[PDB]
Amino acid sequence: GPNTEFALSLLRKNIMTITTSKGEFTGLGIHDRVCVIPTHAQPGDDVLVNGQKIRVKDKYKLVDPENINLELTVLTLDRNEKFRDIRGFISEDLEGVDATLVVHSNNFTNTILEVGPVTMAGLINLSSTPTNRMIRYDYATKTGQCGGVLCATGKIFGIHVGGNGRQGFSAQLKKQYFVEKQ
Repeated sequence: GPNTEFALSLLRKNIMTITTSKGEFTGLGIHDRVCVIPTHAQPGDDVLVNGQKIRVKDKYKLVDPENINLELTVLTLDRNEKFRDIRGFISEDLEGVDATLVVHSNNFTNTILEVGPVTMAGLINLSSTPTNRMIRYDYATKTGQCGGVLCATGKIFGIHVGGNGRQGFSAQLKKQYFVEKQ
């Protein structure tokens, strides 16, 4: 419904295809030149944005200080035009809300899949790999939507970093991480 139309509007606005080592996935712009992408996707210091060589200004491999994986990487890409601050559209209120997984990769060209109500996992381990601040939705997903923009109408919950089976794992993109100066 309105979530789908928002996704298309967010698409043209802050979403672009990033060619990482894992493949060409979805990159969500947060504000200015600040974008976000998963870690195991392996983004370089210079990367291809829509196939175009571009260099990364600032690269924040964002995990918990204690080596606990958030599987998230925030990067300031060197692009002239700025992304619209969808930071005030971040929904750090997650659990109980219906979320839609919007993935725009080279393969998945804007696949808007409504997944249902998202819940908070918190800190869980995945095969001995400790992950902290994961948002989890119980939905049998066909894994491969790395970078999938988990959103709803005016609500960015985070991005699907790597879900598998009935556990769609998304990272919690809370505004705290995008606070420029604290």
